[PDB]
Amino acid sequence: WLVMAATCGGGSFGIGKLKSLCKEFSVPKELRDALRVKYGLFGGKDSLE
Amino acid sequence: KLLSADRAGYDVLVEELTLANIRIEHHKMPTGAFTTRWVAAKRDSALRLT
Repeated sequence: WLVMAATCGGGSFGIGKLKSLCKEFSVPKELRDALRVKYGLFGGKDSLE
Repeated sequence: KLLSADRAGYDVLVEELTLANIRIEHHKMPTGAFTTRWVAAKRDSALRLT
């Protein structure tokens, strides 16, 4: 796999994930980016006095 | 002026044983999986030599 790789090898940059079977919610999975930012927009939806 | 002389031548044887053883490993029939690439795409196949 380093031979097919040629000049650049063993250099992971980003890993995408997906569901094998299909059901309920589509689950195209790379929302992890907004997981470290645990509550970016969801905490404050429409709160005003 | 050919000078190959047969007698041518041678032878041887033886045985042884012791024991031882040783351790590794084995040798004596290894198979080589050559990969050819001429553009971004690639083909790969296996062969054997004794």
